Amino acid sequence: EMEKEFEQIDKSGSWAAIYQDIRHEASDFPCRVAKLPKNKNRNRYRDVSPFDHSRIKLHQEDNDYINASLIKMEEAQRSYILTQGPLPNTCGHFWEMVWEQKSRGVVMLNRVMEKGSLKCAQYWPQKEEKEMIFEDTNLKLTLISEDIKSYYTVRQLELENLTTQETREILHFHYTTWPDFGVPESPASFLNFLFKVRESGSLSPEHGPVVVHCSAGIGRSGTFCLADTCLLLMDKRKDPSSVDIKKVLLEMRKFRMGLIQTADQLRFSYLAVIEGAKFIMG
Ligand SMILES: CC(=O)N[C@@H](Cc1ccc(N(C(=O)C(=O)O)c2ccccc2C(=O)O)c2ccccc12)C(=O)NCCCCCOc1cc2ccccc2cc1C(=O)O
Repeated sequence: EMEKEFEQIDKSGSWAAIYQDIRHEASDFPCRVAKLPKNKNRNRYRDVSPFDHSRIKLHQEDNDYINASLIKMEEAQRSYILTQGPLPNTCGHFWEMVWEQKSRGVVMLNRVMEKGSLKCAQYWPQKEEKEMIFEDTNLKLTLISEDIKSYYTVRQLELENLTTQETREILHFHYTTWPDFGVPESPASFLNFLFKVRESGSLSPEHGPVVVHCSAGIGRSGTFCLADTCLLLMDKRKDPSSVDIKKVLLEMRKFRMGLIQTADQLRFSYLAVIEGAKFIMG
């Protein structure tokens, strides 16, 4: 089971210990392309890189690098592209990735500014009349509309390939209330956020994988993906309680390092899943 496991671990202050076990067991692969000197300014944090085997390649011939990994979950049949919050000089690359990968949705779990510093570039337009043009990748982005709510905001965007003049709609799911420190007391609003993302069909097979990111695209992003996959797995198995979340996290870490950066996020993950399963069946 996982239900009682949460009990044991929790009422034992075992979280910190487990997390470390995960860190210790996590896969270790080569990020050669990421550490090349010419890509130094394409990475936000020197200690957060994409494994070469699962990195996303840009379809340009100049430099196909971008700090982004493709988490491909075989059993749950779900794919996600986890990436770092774009840099002032990687916004064009970011949107080129969304286009080429035919993604339908972008999931953002942080604010442009947190703790007095920038955690992600303002990669999308804030006003309908002020559109953005990424000259280096020949892309145009326009804010069609947005729906601001209590703990999150959904925006409808129109991304256009200036080269072919082809337009495509993209949904921006911005969770705007993640706390300054630690994690949310309740996974409620986070769960509702995920469901809203599911409802849009952005996580579905007829589209390219969703693009998820916070600042490094491993911590909060990890909780998002992890919860989604674990929930989905519970929908597919005869015995839903057999879903071992550690096992799943470790499987995802084969595609990107660091997913879930603190014991808190690990606990929070357990919570959202557990509670999420309840809500679905009522
Ligand atoms: C130079 C510098 O400042 N680096 C920062 C970069 C950074 C990462 C995560 C954040 N975050 C996120 O959610 C996010 O944006 O993702 C948070 C982290 C902690 C708490 C809260 C948050 C939050 O935003 O809510 C950040 C938030 C703000 C600023 C910087 C954030 C950092 O902390 N590095 C530590 C190591 C992690 C990177 C690989 O780990 C590994 C690599 C391995 C490789 C191989 C094998 C085992 C390995 C094991 C590990 C491991 O330790 O698990």
